[PDB]
Amino acid sequence: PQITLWQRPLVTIKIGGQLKEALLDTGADDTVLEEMSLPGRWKPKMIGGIGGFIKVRQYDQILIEICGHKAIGTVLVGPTPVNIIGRNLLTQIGCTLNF
Amino acid sequence: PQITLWQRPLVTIKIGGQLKEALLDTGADDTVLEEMSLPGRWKPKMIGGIGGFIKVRQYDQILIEICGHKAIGTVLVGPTPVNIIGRNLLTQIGCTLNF
Ligand SMILES: O=C(N[C@H]1c2ccccc2C[C@H]1O)[C@H](OCc1ccc(F)cc1F)[C@H](O)[C@@H](O)[C@@H](OCc1ccc(F)cc1F)C(=O)N[C@H]1c2ccccc2C[C@H]1O
Repeated sequence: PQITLWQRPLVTIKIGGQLKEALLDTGADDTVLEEMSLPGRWKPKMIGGIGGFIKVRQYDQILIEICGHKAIGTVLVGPTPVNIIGRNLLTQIGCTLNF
Repeated sequence: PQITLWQRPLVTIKIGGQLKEALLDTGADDTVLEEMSLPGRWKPKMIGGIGGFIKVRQYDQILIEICGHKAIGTVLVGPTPVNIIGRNLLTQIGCTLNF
């Protein structure tokens, strides 16, 4: 599909059997979701953006479905104000910016 | 042009007769640039990012060229980690997300 930017580009994603709303964020290097339980071991990581850094848990090889498109990649979990789908997964679904 | 996301979507912008590099960020509602001097009066604004909020200066009706496309809109100036072109200006240049 083609998504305009008049409003925030929010989409439904499926992860860990749960349906969640997330933002397609080209300004985010990685994907970070609000606190939730994921399987496997994780590594602590610090990510920074506007306002500073937050500590998140890094999970690798996580399967996520974005608008029906399956993608695998690293998913960070932490106190993010909104679920963010970053470039690491946007590339997997073939998302591009066009103008 | 069509921009993939394997790397950060950085583009050259021209503002105040100077060239700067900025990130095309669909996750940013507004456009915020690193500390610089702009003409006119400014109004205060608080923007919240992944790590919290920062205070910025809001300038209106500012001319800014993005990848050769001329836009005139609101530009925020403050302690942002990188120059960000947000949805307010992305819409002016007709930028869309596609996949
Ligand atoms: O922190 C970032 N990347 C980092 C990141 C993110 C996830 C995982 C990893 C990493 C590392 C970086 O790429 C990005 O910022 C640019 C940025 C880029 C590279 C870098 F180096 C530092 C840096 F700041 C960030 O994901 C933005 O795309 C966006 O996040 C989603 C979001 C939306 C609504 C909201 F209410 C709160 C939110 F957070 C955001 O902060 N939006 C806010 C904004 C920005 C400018 C002007 C106004 C407003 C209001 C609101 O939309």
